[PDB]
Amino acid sequence: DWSHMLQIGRPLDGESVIQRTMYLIKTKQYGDMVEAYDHARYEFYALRMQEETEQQVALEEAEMFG
Amino acid sequence: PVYRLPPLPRLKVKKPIIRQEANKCLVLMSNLLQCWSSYGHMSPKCAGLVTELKSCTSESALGKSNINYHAARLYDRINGKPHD
Amino acid sequence: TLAELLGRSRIAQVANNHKPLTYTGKKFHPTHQIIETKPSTLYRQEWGLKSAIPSKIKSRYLVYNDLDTLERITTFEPRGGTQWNRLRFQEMGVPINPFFKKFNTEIIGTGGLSYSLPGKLKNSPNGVIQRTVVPGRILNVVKWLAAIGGFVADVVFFQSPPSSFNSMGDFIRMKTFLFEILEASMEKNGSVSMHARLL
Amino acid sequence: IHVVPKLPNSKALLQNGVPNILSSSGFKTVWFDYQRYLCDKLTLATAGQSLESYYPFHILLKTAGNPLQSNIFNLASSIHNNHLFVENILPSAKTEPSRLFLSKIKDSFNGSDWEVVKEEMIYRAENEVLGQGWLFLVENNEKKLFILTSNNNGTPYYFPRNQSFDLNSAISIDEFATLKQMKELIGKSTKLNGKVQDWTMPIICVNLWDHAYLHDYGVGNRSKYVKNVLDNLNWSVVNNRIFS
Amino acid sequence: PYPNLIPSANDKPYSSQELFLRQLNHSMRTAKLGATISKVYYPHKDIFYPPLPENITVESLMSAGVHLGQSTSLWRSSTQSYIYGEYKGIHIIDLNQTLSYLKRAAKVVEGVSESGGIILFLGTRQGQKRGLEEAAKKTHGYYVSTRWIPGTLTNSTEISGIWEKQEIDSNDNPTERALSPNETSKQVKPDLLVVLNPTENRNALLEAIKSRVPTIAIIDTDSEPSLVTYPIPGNDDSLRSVNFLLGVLARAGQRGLQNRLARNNE
Amino acid sequence: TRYALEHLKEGAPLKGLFSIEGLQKAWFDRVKYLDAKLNDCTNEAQQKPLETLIHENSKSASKKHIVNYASSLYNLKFSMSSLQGCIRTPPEECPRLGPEALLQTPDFNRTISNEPLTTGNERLQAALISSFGSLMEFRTLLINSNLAISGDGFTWLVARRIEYDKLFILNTYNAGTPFNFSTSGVMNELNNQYTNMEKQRAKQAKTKFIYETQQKGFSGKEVSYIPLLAIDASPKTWLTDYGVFGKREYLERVWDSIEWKIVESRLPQRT
Amino acid sequence: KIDQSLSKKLPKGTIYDPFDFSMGRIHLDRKYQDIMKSGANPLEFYARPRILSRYVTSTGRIQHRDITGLSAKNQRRLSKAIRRCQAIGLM
Ligand SMILES: [Mg+2]
Repeated sequence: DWSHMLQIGRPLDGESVIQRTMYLIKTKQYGDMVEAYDHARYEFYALRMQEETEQQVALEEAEMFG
Repeated sequence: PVYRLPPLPRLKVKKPIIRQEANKCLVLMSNLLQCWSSYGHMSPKCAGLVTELKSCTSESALGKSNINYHAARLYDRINGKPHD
Repeated sequence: TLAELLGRSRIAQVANNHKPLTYTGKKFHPTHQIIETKPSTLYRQEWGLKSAIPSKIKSRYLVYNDLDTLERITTFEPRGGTQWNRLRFQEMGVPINPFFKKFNTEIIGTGGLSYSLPGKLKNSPNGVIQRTVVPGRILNVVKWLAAIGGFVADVVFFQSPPSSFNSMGDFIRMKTFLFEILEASMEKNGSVSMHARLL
Repeated sequence: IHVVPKLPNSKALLQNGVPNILSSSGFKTVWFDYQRYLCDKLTLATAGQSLESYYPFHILLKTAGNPLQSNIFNLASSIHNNHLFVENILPSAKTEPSRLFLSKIKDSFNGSDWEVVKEEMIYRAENEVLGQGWLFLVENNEKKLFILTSNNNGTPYYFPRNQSFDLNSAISIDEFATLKQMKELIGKSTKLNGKVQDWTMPIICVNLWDHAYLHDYGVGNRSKYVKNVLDNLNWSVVNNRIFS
Repeated sequence: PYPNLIPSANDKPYSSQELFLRQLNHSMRTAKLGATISKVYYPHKDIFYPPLPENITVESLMSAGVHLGQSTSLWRSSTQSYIYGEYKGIHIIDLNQTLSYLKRAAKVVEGVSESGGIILFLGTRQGQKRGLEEAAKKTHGYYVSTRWIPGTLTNSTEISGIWEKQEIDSNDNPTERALSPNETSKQVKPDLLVVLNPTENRNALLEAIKSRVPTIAIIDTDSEPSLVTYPIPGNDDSLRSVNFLLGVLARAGQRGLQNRLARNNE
Repeated sequence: TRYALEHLKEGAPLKGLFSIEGLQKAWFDRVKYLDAKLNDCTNEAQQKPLETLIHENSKSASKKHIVNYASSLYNLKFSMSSLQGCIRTPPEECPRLGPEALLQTPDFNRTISNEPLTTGNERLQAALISSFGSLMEFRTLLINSNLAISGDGFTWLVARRIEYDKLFILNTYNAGTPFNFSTSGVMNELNNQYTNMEKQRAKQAKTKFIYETQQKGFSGKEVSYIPLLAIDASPKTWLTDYGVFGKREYLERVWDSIEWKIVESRLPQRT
Repeated sequence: KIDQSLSKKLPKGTIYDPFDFSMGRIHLDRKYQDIMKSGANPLEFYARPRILSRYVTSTGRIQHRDITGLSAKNQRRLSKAIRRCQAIGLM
């Protein structure tokens, strides 16, 4: 279900961004290709920032605990 | 631009050229000769180099191309001939 | 239908790329997608491509242009280097906003290299990491440039170069040094200009 | 897609949970909610990679030596350890401790009997594991048992990732010495990955994470939960885990 | 279980072999704890757990890469009808036609095996030996993967006449009856020949044509469909697709063999 | 005692963030247990404040439990002090978030709520824009940092060293200390002391250059941090009410529950 | 010291791999070592001896299309312009 970018059994990649763009246009939540592409891009940025923070914090915790 | 050869009987280099490496003894000899040419024979400056030569040639004075094979093996695959 | 599935197939997911695989010009960012295969599929030469990759290849990463060609070869290269550079950047910790709120082709901010945010510092058992130190190699006798963790940077000195530099000359790259990354910025063309200091 | 393993007697465990340790609501938190959470996070982290094809134990063994994917390791570790924990508290596959395990505890712990060893493990868990953690009884290559504790998500198998020392606070100089010899052991290996051999295996596993006990036992009284876990273990699994 | 193994004394530490057995016991019990892997492709299963012909979908064929045809520059125009289109410089094979042809060929293999005929699996590319051997073993058939000797069928006396032959019952049970020299020297001809790489096995196809041996093959975009009795449009250069199709055919043959044995045991 | 705060009451809620049971277990039971342990380990902690205890009792393995429980209590108090509650619906009434929460995407890059400047906290928001780009970035970074904490820990806003030169965001784990001068140089100290022992009974020099560098600073070798805000990543606060999958809901409600006037009170002037 | 041709210089800001610090990289770089290609009319450059001289040898021989790399159209116009320049007294 492409109401959200992350799918179980799938990685988080650019193809997810294009798939969300097509889902947005199909449901006509947004009209133009550029708008849906930008919205999916910003969701992608948020998710990737969250993953980067998890990785950094996990490494820091590992060094914190010996 | 790209040039496409016709269907050829073979794909072979007439004279494959191999990179034989010049013997270490020969180049050391040349360096010693240039040393004695500039500083002089039995000069104090480059006498150390002589020692190296005395070792390098002590045991012995002086101490392969597969292009045709691979070309013949691969020609049928890469020639790009039309089907039949 | 078959067309829809082919449109959503992973081979279709790889964007059309036709740049020269062997490139001798300046390299600022990745130009080919890295294709990864699991060890089990590597054992059987299955990479998800049209044809089986030769068994000579032992690496699990490659970058490719054509699924098939007139010469009946897959146009590929057994290289997966660039990811490591990206990952190595994550080890440096230096942060680099367009990621916050007709088609334009400019590189948007950092084009996937780093999605970190500037305002954070690293805690360590010794204590707060004030300044990040990474090892690198000074390349030439010139400012001076250093290969540090997959990227070339210009090193900002502190008084005079160590005499080791003058003694070694052009063999300088043989010896490792420890640098502190002063700053990281991204130029418009995609180059990552980092300034570091030789400790 | 990593999926929550099916458990025997799942309907009964939903109805009541593990007897004399957890209620039904607590067992939902520890397993049905936390294991699903961990598995979903691992699937999101490892999907589209090689690691989707490997089990959590093989994932953590693979990923132990690489700093930047510790998160994956953590998830994998938990996904393994939690299941181990659950299996030693399942009602059944009363089970009795085996003669071999009793002999090993008697020989391993300087002649001490099993119950005072249980109390010692309670003391260790109360003392060193501040907050979230795991407790294990593990056997090394010398056929010797001993008690190990890991902070947050740590693994008994690989000693570099044991996470048995909390550096957020101070450390005893002996702990620093242990860390330094451990790092020397790691560095001695000629392998590029830096891997080292460790044949340690967990015979007993106890979940000290707040998901296990907080709802049933409160912020305090964790040692009460540990005692209840140790008293009413499923000894068939524990006996099987030991090799003879 | 593990004979000729000398355990160690309790005082001394584990031995290397004791450690190996200890870790094996751990692996078979506890190493697989934490999650169950689902919806993940494991190559070996394609050989050992092939699907039945009726359970095959277009999605399953596309996942195996069967649709990926040769480069458009190497097109054999006689294969026009099997092509769905071209995409990224290669021709795409129409997987519905592939499904129909594959079901037909699987029925052919099942019928031939159910009749007790000889089925020969010929494939001479690099890593095809495993699937060929497994298909032959589960269909009680025969296989060749090293090299097809020209004249194996048209010159059988000079090639295959020296190797030993065997009389068997309806249940494929050895009878151990002594064969006469004339019986041993007869040609034994395959009833069905399946070729994984028909482009590199023109000799086998021509021999089957001359000897009236019906043949199946995987017909890629650059292969001639009319050289075989039962073509299967699909990718022949990917080991996954070849193994998928071969496993389907082998399972059909195994089903035919099982039906034959069941009828003979009633 | 100083542990308990006036804006929390037994049997009364914190609107939006905790229920009655949630606040009870998170705060009152936790402080009861923590003060019991702290007073048991040392009776003298009653007289001295928590910060003085942390400073005096640090760097000693024997006196560890004192610093551990002092830091736990102090950080819990610091985290809860900035709270004010939020208008959003009570956590008790809302159905608990389930597995779908994992699949939902954050909006922390396209939204901003509870901005400090609207209440009138102009200087704090100005400084956050100055050092963290924008409040969108600050909120994203803080919540991502605290989300990533696997177990017990806190995410802190801090200021350098009373005047600050620059602001930063920190993480502390299982009763860590936000300020740095208590623990700085401990590993180098033990390394030198261990080498002295080992010789009494060079990798050390190369590693010592890096050790000094990691904590070496400009205009001084010792660096200190003023705490300004703290969030709690521990399951104790949020597991009871929101559940396993509800940490993000907890953190967003916490963010809406921040009063920035208390944070400004902690703000140390300016360079 | 190391002769410059024997040393590989990584430019500033460029990524690299360990292979770059190798003689193989130098050999590969060696192996793979204007206006008239910009849509302009070479015939218009017939009273401009310098730009025409860019496309001739030291002796004044017009360079082959293999050397210039121009299109056949622009190659013909360049040859015509060079010959015209020769005829009119320029070049
Ligand atoms: Mg083919």
